[PDB]
Amino acid sequence: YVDFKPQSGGGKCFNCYPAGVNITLANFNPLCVAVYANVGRWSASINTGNCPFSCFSLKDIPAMPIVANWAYSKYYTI
Amino acid sequence: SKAWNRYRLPNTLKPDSYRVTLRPYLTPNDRGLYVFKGSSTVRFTCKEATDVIIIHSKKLNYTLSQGHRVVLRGVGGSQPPDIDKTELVEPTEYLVVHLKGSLVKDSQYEMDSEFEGELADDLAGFYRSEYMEGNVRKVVATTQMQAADARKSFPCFDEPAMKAEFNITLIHPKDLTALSNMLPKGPSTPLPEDPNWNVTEFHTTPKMSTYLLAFIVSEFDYVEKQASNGVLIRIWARPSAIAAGHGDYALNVTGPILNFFAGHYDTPYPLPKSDQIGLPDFNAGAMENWGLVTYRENSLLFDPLSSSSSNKERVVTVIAHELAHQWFGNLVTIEWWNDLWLNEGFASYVEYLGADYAEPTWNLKDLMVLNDVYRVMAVDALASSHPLSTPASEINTPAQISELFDAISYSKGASVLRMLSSFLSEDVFKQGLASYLHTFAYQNTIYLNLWDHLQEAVNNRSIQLPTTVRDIMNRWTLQMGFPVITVDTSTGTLSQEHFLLDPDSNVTRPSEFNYVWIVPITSIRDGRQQQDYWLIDVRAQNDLFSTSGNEWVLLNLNVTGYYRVNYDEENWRKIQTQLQRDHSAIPVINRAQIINDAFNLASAHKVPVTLALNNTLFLIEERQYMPWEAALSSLSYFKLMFDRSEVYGPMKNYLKKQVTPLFIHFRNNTNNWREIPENLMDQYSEVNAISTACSNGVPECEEMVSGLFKQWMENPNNNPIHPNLRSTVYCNAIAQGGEEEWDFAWEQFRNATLVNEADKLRAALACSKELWILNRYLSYTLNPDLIRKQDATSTIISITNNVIGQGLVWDFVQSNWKKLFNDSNLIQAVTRRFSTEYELQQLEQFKKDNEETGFGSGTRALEQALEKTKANIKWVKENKEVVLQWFTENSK
Ligand SMILES: *[C@@H]1O[C@H](CO)[C@@H](O[C@@H]2O[C@H](CO)[C@@H](O)[C@H](O)[C@H]2NC(C)=O)[C@H](O)[C@H]1NC(C)=O
Ligand SMILES: *[C@@H]1O[C@H](CO)[C@@H](O[C@@H]2O[C@H](CO)[C@@H](O)[C@H](O)[C@H]2NC(C)=O)[C@H](O)[C@H]1NC(C)=O
Ligand SMILES: *[C@@H]1O[C@H](CO)[C@@H](O)[C@H](O)[C@H]1NC(C)=O
Ligand SMILES: *[C@@H]1O[C@H](CO)[C@@H](O)[C@H](O)[C@H]1NC(C)=O
Ligand SMILES: *[C@@H]1O[C@H](CO)[C@@H](O)[C@H](O)[C@H]1NC(C)=O
Ligand SMILES: *[C@@H]1O[C@H](CO)[C@@H](O)[C@H](O)[C@H]1NC(C)=O
Ligand SMILES: *[C@@H]1O[C@H](CO)[C@@H](O)[C@H](O)[C@H]1NC(C)=O
Ligand SMILES: *[C@@H]1O[C@H](CO)[C@@H](O)[C@H](O)[C@H]1NC(C)=O
Ligand SMILES: [Zn+2]
Repeated sequence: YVDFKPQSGGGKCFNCYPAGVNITLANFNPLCVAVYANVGRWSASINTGNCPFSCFSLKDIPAMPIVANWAYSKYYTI
Repeated sequence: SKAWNRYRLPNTLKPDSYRVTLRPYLTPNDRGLYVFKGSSTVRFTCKEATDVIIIHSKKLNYTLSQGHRVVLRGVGGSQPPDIDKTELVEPTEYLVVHLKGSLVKDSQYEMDSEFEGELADDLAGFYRSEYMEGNVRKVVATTQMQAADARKSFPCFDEPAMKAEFNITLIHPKDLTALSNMLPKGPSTPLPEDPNWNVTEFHTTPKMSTYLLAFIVSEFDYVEKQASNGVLIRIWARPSAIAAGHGDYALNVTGPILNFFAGHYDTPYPLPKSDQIGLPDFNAGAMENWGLVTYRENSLLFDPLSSSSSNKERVVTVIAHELAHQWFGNLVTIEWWNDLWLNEGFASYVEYLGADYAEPTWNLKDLMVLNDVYRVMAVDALASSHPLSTPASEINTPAQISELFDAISYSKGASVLRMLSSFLSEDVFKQGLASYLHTFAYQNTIYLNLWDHLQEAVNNRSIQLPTTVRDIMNRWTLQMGFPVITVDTSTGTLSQEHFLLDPDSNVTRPSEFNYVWIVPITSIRDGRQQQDYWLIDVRAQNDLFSTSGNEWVLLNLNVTGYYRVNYDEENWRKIQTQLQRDHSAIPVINRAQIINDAFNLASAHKVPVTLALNNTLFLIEERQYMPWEAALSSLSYFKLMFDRSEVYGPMKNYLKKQVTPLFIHFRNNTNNWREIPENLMDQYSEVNAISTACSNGVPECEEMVSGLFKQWMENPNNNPIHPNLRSTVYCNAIAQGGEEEWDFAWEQFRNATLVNEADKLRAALACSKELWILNRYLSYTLNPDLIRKQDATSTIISITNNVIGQGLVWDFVQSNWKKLFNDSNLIQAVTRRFSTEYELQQLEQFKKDNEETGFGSGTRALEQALEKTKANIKWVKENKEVVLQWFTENSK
């Protein structure tokens, strides 16, 4: 589950790194075997990294980046 | 004869750098005034011993320090004299520090000041702009320094050749962002004396002119993107606008244009960022402040679902203009305002290179012919015009300076640069400009420096010309006006003369060149381009211009040259025959040329008016935008002269006949107005066809526009009118309707969210045919709670453009002149209908009654209006009957 809001409110940047971030993988403390609406041009997806497919964990393991783009032009990693 | 009573600064002192701290107060004081407080230190070098410090200061109150208005300190061991006294000299806008001794040659000194000024709503200096966010009043602190208002925010040597470095600090509410030319130096920090304020210091600026400084405090939001040349681009606007995406197009075009200009001119943009910011209140279109370019919202923001294609073209062209100034104006700066075209003409030309780059399918460079060449030839055919480069000794006061921000400096500058690029080729031109920019970066230039570097480029490329660049271009730069080239195709003879709309006008400005030009003449024969020619003399002969049999020739292919062309009557007839046979055989731009030239020659009594009118006959089957626009613009004079006379009926009947087939064509091609053409020029052609049909009484047009406006009234939140058509639909629906349509449009205006829509409604509201409604609207134009001050005069002009509003507005100006002045375009617009002895006498009596008050930056304009009025009186007398007969015989 992921949710985020675009920066705004005064002096902030609307097409930069999102203001609010919540990446909550349930059952985490390393666990082993979309809320954000279309707020303007902002969208997001999961992208591949070192693993070939598209034990999970948000902490470093001895990865797959979560990308969030604006108008398919400005991309931001979480 | 006292230095403090002369308008130009002495040459005795020259600044090196400044620090300035400014603190705006965005809430009123006990007196209801918005104020800012500041401090400054200027470091300067004494070039010649003097016992006085003369520095600009405007509407600033000084806080005493160590017993005087300023503190004077030594540098590097210097021991400055004690201060005797200071004075504020209001006419020359100076602070004058009288000293008990003389400064030492080649020594440095520092002067410290502490001051306060009004953050007025006057759009000049450091001022306030206001908008609403819901029910919350938002107040913004912003700047406009050009030409001579930097002195209104802090004391400075406020002349463009007094370049210096600037160290800016802004003290602002802790919740609000401070912006300046440079990026912030570190984080904003709370003010120690009061943590409700933050202190934001900015990095030192490059060496630069005072008129380019900017200080903005707001809670705007922005979007940003690093451009491919590494420059950070930010688009700043009211939070709602940024969130709505109205800055996205500017972000799309700004960086790419900047990189394009840097590459094209082989000259990097040297600053780390270029901010673009849109202000709710701004006098001009924009201002090229180095690092912090300001714009009207209507020149920067754009809404793809409600803004027109014309709005988009304005945005991209204004951005290109302001970015062009980063090279032509900021990096290299005029020595003095007399050479203003070196900034604005280049920017006026180079904008087309940038905009065409951003929108290569629009073919905007072509529009330079209508929007610049023919725009400026109107005023540059007057005896009261002025040279591209005015003598420096004539330009001294702020009024004389602001007078030069006119059609000559912008549009003639651009036209002459277009011509130079054409005969040199653009590649050679830009090589020479790159050399110019490299040599004079961070310095100041006059026109001769430009000629020298262009000559270096010509020599490097072995371009052969009839003489040096200097001798060719001085003819176009140091004397006013332009030639008409008259061709006798029987013999192939050419001659030139200074083109004057009134043969009787009294030319009083001498020219060392005798109003003779060196003219690059291009030409086509029966559609095939011929060899280029150089006209060096008052007259010449060449077989290029001789014809026999059926052949015709035309000069000035694509109107690259800044001159008008006349022909013998036989060649004119051949041209008209070609237009009837197959008008596509003549380049569209040369068709516009044929129309505009013929109409102007007719005004000057060089061709019969019937020849110019005959040149419009083919328009009944012309679908291209440009020739129609040239015709409509030329006929605008006929409308101004005749729309209160018996001629207007027949004139409208003629235009109705000529435009009806085009209107029906667009009705079919657009699927009954459901779509708009893909090509920009076709979109503009459609808009002109609708405007012409409705203005001249085509019943299908009146029905269409009233129906569309009623449908909007029935669904106010679902506007069914394509943005391109809104201006004309609104105007004609209001004209065709009554109080209910007017009140609807007014309420849409007051609640408007996009400035383009507001602009269209505000213009449309002046189209009411009811005098009482126009009077009420006039009363609204003066209330800043109803119409923003930045838009007051524009709206009055819209009213004066209405035939029913002419007398209303002229009487208003006569009745309210003192109040208006104490609290230029208006004179020009209000007087252009004048065609009677009575109106001339009214204008002269107005002049007499207000000579003491003066006319400021409208002085020249009044003289031009008088000249035009006298010409208009004579022209109507000579033509009113013949034109009536022509329209009568051709309207059937
Ligand atoms: C504006 O800021 C610059 C940068 O600090 C100042 O330039 C410095 O001046 C001192 C004093 O002469 C020198 O020791 C430094 O080497 C200079 N630094 C640079 C980078 O030039 C400049 O004096 C400031 N101007 C004012 C009016 O305060
Ligand atoms: C004069 O202007 C015309 C029209 O703007 C130019 O013709 C265009 O040339 C471009 C470049 O090849 C073509 O892509 C267009 O299709 C042409 N337009 C038309 C309507 O055919 C012409 O090249 C210009 N010539 C000069 C010397 O300036
Ligand atoms: C959102 O984030 C907060 C902490 O930032 C957390 O307490 C909450 O559980 C998160 N909600 C979801 C649905 O992930
Ligand atoms: C400056 O002084 C004048 C005259 O004393 C006064 O009217 C004006 O309000 C002052 N301005 C400010 C900003 O205090
Ligand atoms: C002002 O300074 C405070 C100090 O921490 C900071 O929290 C705040 O974000 C600053 N305001 C701006 C607009 O940067
Ligand atoms: C501008 O926006 C359009 C979307 O219509 C996009 O295709 C284009 O790539 C953008 N320009 C740049 C330089 O990214
Ligand atoms: C107008 O021309 C006359 C002579 O033709 C000349 O004396 C006069 O000075 C001119 N007008 C002006 C304003 O100089
Ligand atoms: C063109 O104007 C002439 C008079 O200058 C007139 O005799 C002629 O009829 C006009 N052309 C047409 C097609 O009527
Ligand atoms: Zn400009």
